[PDB]
Amino acid sequence: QDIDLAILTALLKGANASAPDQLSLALAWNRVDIARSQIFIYGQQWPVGSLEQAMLDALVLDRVDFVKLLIENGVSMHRFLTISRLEELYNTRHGPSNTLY
Amino acid sequence: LKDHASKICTIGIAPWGIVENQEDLIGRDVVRPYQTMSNPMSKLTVLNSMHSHFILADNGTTGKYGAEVKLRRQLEKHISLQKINTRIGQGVPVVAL
Repeated sequence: QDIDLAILTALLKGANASAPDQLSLALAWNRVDIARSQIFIYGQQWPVGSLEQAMLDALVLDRVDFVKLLIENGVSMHRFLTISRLEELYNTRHGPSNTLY
Repeated sequence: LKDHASKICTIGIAPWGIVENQEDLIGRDVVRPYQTMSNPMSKLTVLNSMHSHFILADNGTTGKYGAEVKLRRQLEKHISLQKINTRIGQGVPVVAL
């Protein structure tokens, strides 16, 4: 009922890649439904390190709606934030602007 | 119980061989981290995560479903035979939903 859904689903299956390759498209497209099903499949392979890396990308792109889904994935904020990881959050240039510089 | 969204005992009869990744949970009172992912199509199937109490009767059959029915009747029977401390309804009643 949503050619929107079907295009991006066939662009995912048609991407045919691992999930951390996929998320970096679906966060960019901001479509929360399709990363919740066609990328958060019940058994889709989630290699370590790159879910940490794309959680770092989810924070900096202001994708707060995908932040809470990656909490439900189980990215614990104790294990996620290293010293250098929060240093990367402070030293980034994406998203909106600020007065910090 | 997810739509509960608040504060809860849920007992659960199954066999251990039917549990997905049984080898994940080997360890006695040990806190084995069960990541709540299953295979998309798997023989052994994951116990629902937010259910708490489990039985998991390993009868030596890996996989094979149906090793908890009589034991379900046994538990249900002697808890109904157990005199409830209210003693107004005799033994703790059982409702067959």
